[PDB]
Parts: sequence; structure tokens; C-alpha cells
Amino acid sequence: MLELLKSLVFAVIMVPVVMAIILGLIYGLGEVFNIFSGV
Amino acid sequence: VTEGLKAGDRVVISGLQKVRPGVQVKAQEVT
Amino acid sequence: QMPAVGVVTVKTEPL
Amino acid sequence: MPNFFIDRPIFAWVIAIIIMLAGGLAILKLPVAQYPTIAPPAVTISASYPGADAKTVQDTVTQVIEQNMNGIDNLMYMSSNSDSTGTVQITLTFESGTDADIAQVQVQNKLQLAMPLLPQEVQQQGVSVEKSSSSFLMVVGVINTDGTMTQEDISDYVAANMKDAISRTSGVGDVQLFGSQYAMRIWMNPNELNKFQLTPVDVITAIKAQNAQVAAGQLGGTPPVKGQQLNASIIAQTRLTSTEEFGKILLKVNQDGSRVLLRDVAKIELGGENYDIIAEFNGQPASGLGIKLATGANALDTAAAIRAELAKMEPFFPSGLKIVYPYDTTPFVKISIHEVVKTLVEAIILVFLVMYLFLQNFRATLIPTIAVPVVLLGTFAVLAAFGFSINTLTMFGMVLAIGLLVDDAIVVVENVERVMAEEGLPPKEATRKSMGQIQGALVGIAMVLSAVFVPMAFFGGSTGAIYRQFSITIVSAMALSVLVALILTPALCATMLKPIAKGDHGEGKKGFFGWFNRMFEKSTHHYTDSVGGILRSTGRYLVLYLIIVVGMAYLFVRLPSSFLPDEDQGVFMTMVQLPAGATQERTQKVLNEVTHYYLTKEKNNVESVFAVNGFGFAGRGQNTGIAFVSLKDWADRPGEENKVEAITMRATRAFSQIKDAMVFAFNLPAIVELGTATGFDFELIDQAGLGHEKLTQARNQLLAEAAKHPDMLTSVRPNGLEDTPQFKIDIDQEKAQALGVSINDINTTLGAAWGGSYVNDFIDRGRVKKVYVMSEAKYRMLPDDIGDWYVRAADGQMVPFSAFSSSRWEYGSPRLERYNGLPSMEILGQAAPGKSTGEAMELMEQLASKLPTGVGYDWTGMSYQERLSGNQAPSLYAISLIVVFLCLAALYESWSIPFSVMLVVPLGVIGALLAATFRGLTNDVYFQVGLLTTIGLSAKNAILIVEFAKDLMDKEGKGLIEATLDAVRMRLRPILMTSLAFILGVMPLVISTGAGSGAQNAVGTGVMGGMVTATVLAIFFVPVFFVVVRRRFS
Repeated sequence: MLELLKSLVFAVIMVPVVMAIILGLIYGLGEVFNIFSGV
Repeated sequence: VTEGLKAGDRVVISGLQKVRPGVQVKAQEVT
Repeated sequence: QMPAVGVVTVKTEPL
Repeated sequence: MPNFFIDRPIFAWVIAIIIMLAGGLAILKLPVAQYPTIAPPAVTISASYPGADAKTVQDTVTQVIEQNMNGIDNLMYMSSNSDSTGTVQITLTFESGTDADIAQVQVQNKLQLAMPLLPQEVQQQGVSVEKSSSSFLMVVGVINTDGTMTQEDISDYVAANMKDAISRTSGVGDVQLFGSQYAMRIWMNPNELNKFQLTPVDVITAIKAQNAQVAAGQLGGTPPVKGQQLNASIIAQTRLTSTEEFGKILLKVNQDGSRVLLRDVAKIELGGENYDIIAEFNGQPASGLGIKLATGANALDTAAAIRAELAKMEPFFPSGLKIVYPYDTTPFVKISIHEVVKTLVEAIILVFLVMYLFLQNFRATLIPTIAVPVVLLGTFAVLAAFGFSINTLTMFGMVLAIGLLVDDAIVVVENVERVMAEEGLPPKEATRKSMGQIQGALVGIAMVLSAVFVPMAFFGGSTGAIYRQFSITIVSAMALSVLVALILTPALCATMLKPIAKGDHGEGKKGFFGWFNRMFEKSTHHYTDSVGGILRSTGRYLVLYLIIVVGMAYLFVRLPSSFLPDEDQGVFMTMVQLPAGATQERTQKVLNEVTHYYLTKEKNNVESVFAVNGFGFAGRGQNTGIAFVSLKDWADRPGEENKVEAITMRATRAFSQIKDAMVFAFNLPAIVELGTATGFDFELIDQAGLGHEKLTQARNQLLAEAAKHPDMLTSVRPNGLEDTPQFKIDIDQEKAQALGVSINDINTTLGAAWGGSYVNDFIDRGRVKKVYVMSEAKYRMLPDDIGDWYVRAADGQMVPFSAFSSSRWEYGSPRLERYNGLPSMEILGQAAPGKSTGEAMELMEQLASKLPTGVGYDWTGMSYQERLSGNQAPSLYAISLIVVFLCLAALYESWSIPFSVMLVVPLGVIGALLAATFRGLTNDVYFQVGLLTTIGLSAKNAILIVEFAKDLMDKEGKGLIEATLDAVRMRLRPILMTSLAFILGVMPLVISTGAGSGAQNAVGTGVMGGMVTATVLAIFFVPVFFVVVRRRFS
């Protein structure tokens, strides 16, 4: 009920932000590695 | 006590465990 | 800190 | 195998049904306990010598016992504690894994051969052997709230009408009583004894003669005369059954009718066996019971039965009595089960949501939801079959392995879905091709996980069992998951998939799905071109790898190490040690002060104080005291300022002002069975036969020397009691003989007047109880009182005790200790809040090296376990390394390719160390397990990537760079999905507030760091290692 609803809403608001940070590291590492590779 | 103690002397009754010879202490009378 | 002790006063009396 | 079961879905369904039935049967019948048998088996022998000082008990009792207890196999170490009260305790701790039910018989049988070699008094009291490594399931305190009943009345009521019923329920093992039942006390009176010309030996003889049972026989005897018809039993004199009957015992009757009665010379009452321990619950007199769980029993059911049985008895409870539960362990098990259920539900919902987000197909989402519970039930069944139980560690392993099950399901489903999308074939052939391509990788990773987790179970000692639970659970979960992925899942991919057309990956629809697919494809293209660019070069990132390696090594060296984190159990101990010579009155005053402080200045935190006077963990006596403070539920103690640590720190800070007492407060270890204090135990042993004064001086010098480094050693305190003044009575033997007084009479009078003698047994209200004889307080309480006792000479006159005896003073130790047969003393204390235990151990060893020659050092308790890390030397990690190397070389034919796979291992260890350093947690068992799990996950990702690249390179003619780029493009969605699932599922472990949250926090932090860093730094690095290995070893 209330605990189930709070667990669901927390999961659905936490998945997209976490995926956002993970894509952020993907972007950042890709760019820095591209910059460093060409020296 | 028959010998060793004189009138007006002060003998510790409490705090003996936390005290050691040759240490400055705050002495208070107890009743 | 300063340690504190509880002391008694020695005075003679008849018994 | 997978294609074989693809054509036969119901064969896989039948296997799944069998596994589910086995899991249900296993969960129906399985023992439940807080912890497994972690502590080593231990047997304690207890003997009592009433009214005897430490030296008499040490030489005359425990010497003979120690001498005759040699030859017992699997013995680890023995310790012995004597006392001035008259109790001696010998604790023998054996090796781990041995059957205690045979060692107990061995020690008992060896003891029974030394019984006739002991004094008579200890034999009459009797010695008892028991198992101390059992742990208490609960303690039930019973209190009086009006003032009628005293400790003795309550203890007898418990022993009579509560002990039997509580012991006779289901699942209850040993039941211990913390009090003593009644005993007829006979208090003499020296004035009355002198008045009637009597001595205590006369009273003893009269009691022995008039309180005995005689076998009268039988009317109409066994050989009958010819013609007998009557037969019955003769009931002659029996044991006395009342105080009024004991008061009518004759002592001296003349022929003219004049008589002396026992009541005329002594006071008869009903008291306790020993007035040494006074227990007060919240200021009221109380008694207690200790209930231990029997082996192979359900904890929750036993607790519920105990509560129901106790609640049954209130109508028959006499006067004012109340039942309380100061300490019970069921809430921890209930919390563990609740956490398991919550983690399972959260993982299922989360994986369904992420599959709907990515694969956009409900039929794909529903596949794992009917596969993970099958593996869970299979793990339950296998764990039940092996012989394990439902502890607080096995369920932790299960919540850890949920992620592995989700990973396997994600890998299989995503591979089949992408094959269908990029091939256009329908579920059947696509599933066949995907299973044929991935079966070898699945078998290889299963073997790798088994090889990396099995050797952890070969540890010895407590660490051995702690690692064994997790290792067995993890390997069982991995095996069941890979078997399920081989059998059940391919059928699901065969049947429950919709054959959508190629190109319809959501790009034909708008909203969140099409847009999200758009950034996903854009980011995938960016990542692929970036990794191609970085793979164009080789030597630029080797320096980055070396930098990561050296940073990880520095972090590993810097991180402090410990054994097991402390936890908020809601109960903590407070110890009071008065100065030498202090009586019971001052101890009671100090205990009352402590109770008042706890119940006044901490009303919102504490719940009850169970003060015990006369007994302490250091040593029993009228000088020490203990108090077990229990707190309210964790729901009512929010924040980190209302936990056990803050409470005990504030308590000791406040108690520092308590004069005439060094009151300390501490928290018991997380595993109560292993040790009683949270710090190391260190023992100094005499070897050159120095004695006691030299040992005491050496101990004091060592304590002063260790106190001079207040940076890594804290609360370094002795575990014994300091020497005390003693009263010495010397009897002039020739003066006593000249006056006409026998030495036996003098010895008996002195031993039965001041020490107390146990005479006979009697039947009280239908039970057996002892009868004790001792003087009446006021006549045995000061030295001058020794002159009040009179002894009868041969002439019939009474001579005073002061006419042939003298008196003087001496110094004696009230507690003598022995270790392994040699005199020894113990120092117990913890380390600094910001340093490792091992460094403190090494510095303590160095300090002990400076001791005067003739004194050695040793460890005991958890310290010994901490010294059992010789198996934790690289001799085992290297074994695991070669085993996994052999497995990897066997999976794919190469002696050099597994190097690339192993190069990914540090990339998760670095993140685990980073998380540990950020949170500040120490290197312990739970962190080690989490680190191993992260290593396994990173190895799994590396295995998948390398296997796909090798298959692309070999089966087709794809070049090195092209095949590597295609493989890393292909294995991107599964890796991200699995990483997201694991990271989001381990959120509660990191965010856990309390209720045994230390292990959860440690494991969650390690898992988070390892998973995040491995996911970030493996995709960019594994191809580099692969291409470098292939080109260098071309």
C-alpha cells in the first residue's frame, strides 16, 4: 500500500537520474580519452 | 589510631582509586 | 582536568 | 543442451516445477537462528568450595583438575580462574569443527577419575561441566513491584513453578537459573551456645542424626513363614519438612525430662544458598532465567511458544509479580527476513521496469520474473540439503546473489532480442543461434565464479564459518542460475516472444521511447568512435593502467584493517570496580547512582537497567558490579547522536566524575558468543617461576609503558582484581592441647561459625533442598568478635577463643588466574578509533618484548582468531589465482588471452577502495566478500566481451580492430542494463539507517564502488588489453 507506493515512486524517480549520471560518465570519459589519444 | 595521626589532620575517604601520591587535588569535606 | 577527593577531618574525642 | 530443451518447453517446465516443489519443502522445514556455530567449542567446569580463599581453592581444587585433564585431543587452549568467594572455573576451548558432544564426554570422564582426589566439601557441593559456546536465545526477568517477595522468594518460585514448564515447551534447549532456591538457614548464637554448654559440632551431629531416612523394610518379609497372609510397608523416620519441625530438634536431654531444643539456641529461617549476588531490575528485587535455543529448532516459533506459555501463567501468579524481557534476539531475525522479502520484491519490480524501458516488449519483461524465484527456491533446497540453516549471513548471501540471477537473465534475454532484431528470424531460430553462441561463455563464467568463490570456504576458525556461509550460498546460486539459463530460459525465448519486423525499435513512435532510443544510439555511436580512436594507439593508456594499479596499491596499504564492525544491538554493559576492601554497601550505592543517572538523564533512550551486585566479568566478589542497560526500539532512537556509541561515550564522560569508583561503559561485540569485550585480549604468562609479586610489577610496568602512547591504544585495563588485605588467625596448638581442647573441635567451630557448613538435605513443599549452618551476622563481622566463641574442653568447661589464639594482617590476591597450566594475568582493551587492530597488536608485542626476562606473552579469544590469518596469507589467494587462470585457459584455447581478462580485476578493486576510503569503513570480512563479488562481476563482463570478440574473429574473417569494435558495440546494452540493475538494487544497503546496518552499509558501499568504477572503466580498457595481448603474442 503506502510502503509499496513509496517504493515504486522512489524506484521510478531514481532509475532515470542514475542512468543520466551513467551516460554523463560515458560522455566525459569518451571526450577526455579522445582528447588525450591525439596528444 | 594510637600513633601517626595528629589533631586537625585530613584523611581521604573517597576518590582514593583515582588519586596517586604526589598529585595536586581538590579536597572537600564529606558528611 | 583536576582530580577531586572527599576528605575527613581528624579530631580527638573521648569514648 | 539448450537447443535440445528449446523443442521441449514442458521438459524445462517440469524441471522448474520440481525445483519449486523442492524449494517449498525446504522452506517448510529449516532451522532458524541468528548466527551459526561460529565460536569454537568450549567446555567449562565449575566447582564450589564455600568459605575458602583464593589460595586454598587454587592449590587444593584446580591443581588436581588441571593435572588430570591432559590427553584430550583437539584441545586449543585452557584457562583457569579461582576466586576468594570459593568458586573455580576451568574453560577448555577446542579446535573448530570438532564434535562437542564427544569432547564433553571426554572431559567429564577424565574429571570423574579425579573426583576422589578432591576435598570432601567440594565433592559434596559437586562439580558441573557445561557448554559455554551456545549463546542465549533470550533472558526472562521476573520482578516484584510491591515489596513482599525478596530475591530468594522469587528465585524459588521460578525454580518451582516456572522452570519446568518453560523447559518443557518445543525447541527450548538448556535453561539456566540466575538465582538459588530456598535452603533452611540455621543461625547460631554464641551466647546461647555457651549458655547450654554446646558447640557447633554438637548441632551438626544432632542434625545429621535426627534428619535422616532409614530403610525400615517391609511387613511380612521377603522369605515368609509358612502361613503368612499380611504384607505391607513400614514407614519409619523420614526427613523433616518444616521450620517448626526443625526447631524441635533435641540437642541435650537428661533423665529427669530437662531438654534443650534447637530453637532455644539458634534461629531457623528459610533463605538462599549464597547471599553473594543481588539483582535489581529498575530498583526492584528480581530474578531471571536464561533460555538457549536447542539445535535444529525454529527461533521464531520457540519465542512465540515461550511468550504464550509465560502469558498463560498470570492468573496463578502470586502477590505482585511482573515478567519482562531485558534481551531477546528474535527482532534481528524478523528484520532479516523482512529485508530479504523487500529486496526480492524491489529487484523484481526494478528489472521489469528497466526491461520495459529498454526492450519495450512486455513479453521480454515477463521472462525473468518467472525465472529468478525458481533459482531462489533451488538455492533454498540445495542449502537445506547440504545442512545449513537460515542465519543472518545466508540471507545476506541470497540478497547478494539476486544481482547475479538478474545479470544472467538480462544477458540471455537481451542477446536473444538483439539477435532477433538484427537477423529477422523468428524466436525459434534466433534463440537457437543465441544459445549456441553463448552456452560456452555461460559455462566458462559459471566455472570462473565457482573457482573464485570455493577456496574462501577453506578458511579455519570463526572466519572459516563466516566465509563458508557466503561462499556456499554464492556458489549454489551461481550453479542454479546457470542451469536455469541453460534449460528453462531458452524455452521462454522460444515461445513468449513477438516476432516484430526489423527496424521497428521504437523509432517509428514518438514520446519518451523514441527520443530515449535516439540519445542511446547517438551515445553508442560516440562511444564506439571514441574507443576506436583510443584503440588506434596502445602505449598511451598503459601508463594510465600503471597509475591506476599504483593508486590501488597505495589505497590498499593505507586502508585500516579490522575483524568485524560494531553494531547497535540495543544492549550495552556498564562496569563498576570499587577500590580494594570495599563492601557491598558502597557497591550498592554506586549502582543506585548509575541507575538514577540512566533513568533520569536518558529517559528517551534507555528502557531498563538490570543491575547486578557482586558479580562482574573481571571477577566475582563484594568489590565489583555490572549493569546491563537496554535501549528502546530503533524506531524511537533517530539520528546518529542517539546510537549506542554516542550514548556510551556520554555515559563514560558523565561517570568520570563518580568518586570512589572507576565506572566504564562499553558495547558488547556483534557476535556475543565470541568474547565479551570489543577489544583485544592479551595475556602475560610467567615461565621462570617468578611468582606473583614479580608478575604484578611486570604487568604494572607494561601498563604504564603502553599508556605512554595515547594514539593507538585506548582503555587498556586489567581484567583481574588487585591484591587485598587479609586476616590471619594463628592458633597456639600446644596451648590449646594443654588447656584440654581438641584441635578438631577448634577447626570445626571456626569452619562452621564463620564459613558455614552444608549438613544434610530435606524435603520442602515437595522438593529437595539443602540445610546450612552459620553464625548470625553480628557475631562474625569484626575481628574482636572472634573472642565471643567458646569451645568445650574435655573437663566440660568452656574456654574462650581468645585464650589460645592470636591474630594479624597480611596481603593476598583475591583472584588467581592460570593459562595453559602456568600462572598468568590478562590485559584487555581496544585500539584507537582511527587505526587498524593489527598495528596495535604488533606494537603490543614490541612492548612486551621489553619486559624483564622470564615473562612471555600470548593471545586469546578473538585475538587468537585474528592471529589465524596465516591461512589468509597469499598462499590461498595465489591458489585461487592459478585455479582461475587454469579455468580461463581451458575455456578458450590460449595461454595468453586470459591475461586481458585478469587485467580488468584491479579496475573494480580501485572503486571499492575509493568507496571505503570515502565512507571511512575499515577492511573487514563483509568488505572482503563485497570486493570478491565486484571482482566476479567485472570478470563476467570481461568474459562476455572477450568471448564475443573471439567468436567474431574466428568464425568469420573479421579483422582485429573491426571485430573488436563490432563486439564492443554489440555488448553495450547488456552491460549497462546489468550495471543499472545492480547499482539500483544495492541502494538500501548503502542507505540503511540502523537495525544491524553496519554490515549492510559496508557491503553496499563496496558493491557500489566496484560496480560503478568497473562499468565506467572496463568498456574503455578491456579492448585495449585484448588487442595488446593478441598483437604481442601473435
